[PDB]
Amino acid sequence: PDINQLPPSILLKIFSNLSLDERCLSASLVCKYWRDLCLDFQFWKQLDLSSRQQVTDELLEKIASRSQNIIEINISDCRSMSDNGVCVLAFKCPGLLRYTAYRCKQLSDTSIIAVASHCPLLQKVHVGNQDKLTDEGLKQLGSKCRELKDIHFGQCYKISDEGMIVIAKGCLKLQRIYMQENKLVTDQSVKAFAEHCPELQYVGFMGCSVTSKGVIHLTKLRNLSSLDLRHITELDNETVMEIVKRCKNLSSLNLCLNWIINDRCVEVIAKEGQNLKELYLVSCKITDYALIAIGRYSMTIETVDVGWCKEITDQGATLIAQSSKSLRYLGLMRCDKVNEVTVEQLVQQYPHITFSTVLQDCKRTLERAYQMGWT
Amino acid sequence: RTFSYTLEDHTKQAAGIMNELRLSQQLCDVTLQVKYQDAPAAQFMAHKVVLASSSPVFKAMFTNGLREQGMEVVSIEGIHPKVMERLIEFAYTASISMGEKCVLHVMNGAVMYQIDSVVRACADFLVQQL
Amino acid sequence: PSIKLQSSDGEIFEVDVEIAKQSVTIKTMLEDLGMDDEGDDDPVPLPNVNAAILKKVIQWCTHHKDDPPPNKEKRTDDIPVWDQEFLKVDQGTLFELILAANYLDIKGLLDVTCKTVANMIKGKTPEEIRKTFNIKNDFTEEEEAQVRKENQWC
Repeated sequence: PDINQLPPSILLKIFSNLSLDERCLSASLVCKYWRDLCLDFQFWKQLDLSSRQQVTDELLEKIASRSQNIIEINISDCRSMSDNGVCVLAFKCPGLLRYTAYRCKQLSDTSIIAVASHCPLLQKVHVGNQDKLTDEGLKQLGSKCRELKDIHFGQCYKISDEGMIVIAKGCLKLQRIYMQENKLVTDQSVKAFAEHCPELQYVGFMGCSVTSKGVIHLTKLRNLSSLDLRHITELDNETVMEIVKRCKNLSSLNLCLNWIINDRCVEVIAKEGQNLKELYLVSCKITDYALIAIGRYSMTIETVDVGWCKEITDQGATLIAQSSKSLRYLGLMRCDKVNEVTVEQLVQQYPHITFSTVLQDCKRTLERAYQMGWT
Repeated sequence: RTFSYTLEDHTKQAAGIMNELRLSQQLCDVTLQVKYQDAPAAQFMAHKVVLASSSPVFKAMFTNGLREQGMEVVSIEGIHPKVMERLIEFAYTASISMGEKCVLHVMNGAVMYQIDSVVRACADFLVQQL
Repeated sequence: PSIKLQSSDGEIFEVDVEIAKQSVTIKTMLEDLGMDDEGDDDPVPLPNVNAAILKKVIQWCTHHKDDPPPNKEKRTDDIPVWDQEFLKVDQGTLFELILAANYLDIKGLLDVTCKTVANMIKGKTPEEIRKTFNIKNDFTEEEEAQVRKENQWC
């Protein structure tokens, strides 16, 4: 057996599957042949510069001037470099497909302007947090990167509806969109997104200033697979009923922190949800009737979570463990009216179901820790 | 002066060993980057289970539907890192302590994360400061 | 549909044409060679793959005959279970499978085997990698210091 007998193309392809740490701190120190192979810039392509103890700035411009053969750039964390490095990297990499840079709260909108201006083939853009992200820097991406597919703007409080509607007008291929705690973004953005981009599959407006009037417009998206509506302003039961009725491709529905979803709504969703696979109802003011309906009527739900639901009892879990054939994960987190000995009996006499309470998850973590025990 | 509040429940054994595990910096899957005005981007590491067992908002934020990569980074704003640290200490040890001038910030954080026990405690403390 | 291939050591394997179409090289030489009427189903010679490796590749392509191919996506640790169970072989067989997947142009098998080798590399110091792969350390203590000097930013 000899690895070096393989052609250099195969070895480069193998090294491409190694992280930057594992390649620079181990692979480059095996022998001079692997050193010369990993030193090559040709087959770098996707580069992950996440965190990196924030150790780069001028090196960003160095590697930008080095190679143009970059399709995905990950700049998560690492607050060291400024907008100039991002600008020159966008100048040097037009063939960029995926852009990722979470929690870079020092990057302004000049970076995203240069990005939109110097790489239109973008498909995935994840810019979580990062304050000073105005809509005027966002309409650049909305009008220039029409080939966009995935977009993430998590906790970017400096975004209103203008940039969102501009993004919705263009980028007809947008299959994913996620926004969290983004105020100033209301029903208008949701409506303009739902009626302009039928390619939408993943959508989420957690904590945004969205009401049922904007949520009901998602029925025009028969390709919706996952919907995230956690801690959202006043979502009546009828709206999500119509959502589950029309969007037949709905797989994951997230309704956490909605104090008005009742058990009749869960029953309607379980009945008319022929493709529903994951349902999250944390803090939803329901009762055991919701779980009983999920068990008796839905033959497709695998993951159901009723965490912090006050009125859930032992029977509500026992009946759904008996009557649900597709159930494999039960979210019984902080249901204080549930006895723990009952949950122990359930986990002992019900296989393929991972009952998740406080003590059960703590016990799983404690076993994973006792594998390397201490005291 | 200084106020404090201690609670005893069913997790008297699990919470302590989970706190020791947290102090060991071992098994962790949640990273909180707290930022507040001009305070540094404080970085805490913790388990999803302990944070979800004491606050429904943390549980809702941890049910994102896909946790393949294990470690998740959750940036938190509007709260001072010391307040968040005291909240995590209560979540892990069922006991919290604060200065007589930091009761309001602790109560704000607890109301933001719906921790009823320390909310009532801080309410009683703010009433007793009159 | 039926195609009869011959290995480099002299064994003949008759398989489905749609299964052999997973190999871009095989299907390309088939379209160029036997597009018109077949000459009594002449054997197709593969001089760079022996018998056992060809049999393993045929098994892998038979299990993976319904996979839908959509080229440049993110890297993960998917590697389906059956692929792992099939790749539970020695190093020689794995390297020969790599050589065949590069020769027969089987992108799925190439990806899975390269990911297996990269997982074998992952989480190991150079001293451990050299022992697990039989590679002599041609680095002097000077160059071994210079290389890690130039990569201090990790």
